[PDB]
Amino acid sequence: VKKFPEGFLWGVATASYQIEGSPLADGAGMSIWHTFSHTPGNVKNGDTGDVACDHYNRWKEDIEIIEKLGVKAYRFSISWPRILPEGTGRVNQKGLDFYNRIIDTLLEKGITPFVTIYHWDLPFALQLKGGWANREIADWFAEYSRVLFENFGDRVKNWITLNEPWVVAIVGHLYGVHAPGMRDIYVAFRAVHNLLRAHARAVKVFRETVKDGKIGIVFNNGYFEPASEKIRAVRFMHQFNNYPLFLNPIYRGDYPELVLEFAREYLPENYKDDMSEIQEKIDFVGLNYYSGHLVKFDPAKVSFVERDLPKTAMGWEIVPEGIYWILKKVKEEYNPPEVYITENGAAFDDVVSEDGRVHDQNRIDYLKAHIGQAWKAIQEGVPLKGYFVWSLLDNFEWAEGYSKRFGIVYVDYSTQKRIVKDSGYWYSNVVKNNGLE
Ligand SMILES: O=C(O)Cc1c[n+]2c([nH]1)[C@H](O)[C@@H](O)[C@H](O)[C@H]2CO
Repeated sequence: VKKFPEGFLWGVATASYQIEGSPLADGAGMSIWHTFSHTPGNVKNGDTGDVACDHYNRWKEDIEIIEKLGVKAYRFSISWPRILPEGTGRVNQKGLDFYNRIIDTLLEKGITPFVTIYHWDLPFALQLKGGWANREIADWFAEYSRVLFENFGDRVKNWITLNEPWVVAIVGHLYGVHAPGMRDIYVAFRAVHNLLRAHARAVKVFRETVKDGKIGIVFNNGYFEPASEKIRAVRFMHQFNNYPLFLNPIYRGDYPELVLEFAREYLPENYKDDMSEIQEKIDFVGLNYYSGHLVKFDPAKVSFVERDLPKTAMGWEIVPEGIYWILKKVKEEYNPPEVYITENGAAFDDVVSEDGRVHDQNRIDYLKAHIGQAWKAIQEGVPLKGYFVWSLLDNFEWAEGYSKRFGIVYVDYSTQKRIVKDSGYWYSNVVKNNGLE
């Protein structure tokens, strides 16, 4: 058997825009994902988050699913423009009420809330003022975070400032594939820097407002392996695409060496002036992990090399040892006091069989392998306190729309029916047993 530490936090994760629907209900302002998805050409099939999983109405049912599965923690995000419709200034009580009911329900049912303050749904009003490109967002984000802390910090004790600031900056402002859909490398690196400044300011406010409780930050990570033994390209991909881009500032007070080699000219001229503030002490690091990649130098002087490995419906290579590597590596490089796996999961072409069940053995095999590697990292000293499956529900998968299903629960979008998949049932047994057998 593979048993986890006593009180290890087994969880599931979601994000507001991906599951809620009703983006403009009850006085909410538009987000940048509302306007981006309503722009033709940006999202597969013209899909939007207008309805999604209708969690805005079905939240109680969904939480009852978490309870019934015996899952111990729920990672969810708060929609900034539901709380402050113009981004700063006015606070919307109906937006607070929505999350208040979720928080109280979770606590009543003995489920630990983990709140992501920002999972990509920036208020549109702030994007008109440059969004993450504007230095003033450190102030706007701090004011937003302070409202959440004042309203919920009595009950919610586990907070995450940002989900995947690399994705927000680079996919949103360089690749242009995510909101706000820009392609400018100078803007993208100023977003990187302002995301760090905003994170640190929010942590600073947290220490002033919520006497009890812990705050951290979540990074996307890939497992990069070299295509040959000629290695530096892997080095750069790790430092740029993984936690070091942000953790080197936080722990060491500067960007990683190979990031500066690539991107110095794109960063603000006096960016180091902000570094002492960026070193604000954090309580844990959240790592998201899904895929491994074979990488070679290619005259960012990096290209991916396709491997003949099992892949998910995203085309992502399944490399379970990657989750072990990233956990070992984070300890070795920055030694954070606590780590969580804040997302791990897979998209497959799920079908409801004639027997009414969703037989996703492929997803079971994926989760089991990665949970096994996480267990290993714990045996070797990594202070992993929890593990969150992405996602509770099939949902709006950003620019892929509804075409990619990551849930351990199937959603029939025609009826909003939830069908617990085989992977959901399997996971519930893992949680009940506190591990694998
Ligand atoms: O970017 C990565 O490699 C890691 C990643 C996967 N995912 C995420 N990050 C986001 O946090 C989620 O909102 C997505 O739904 C999910 C699946 O794509």
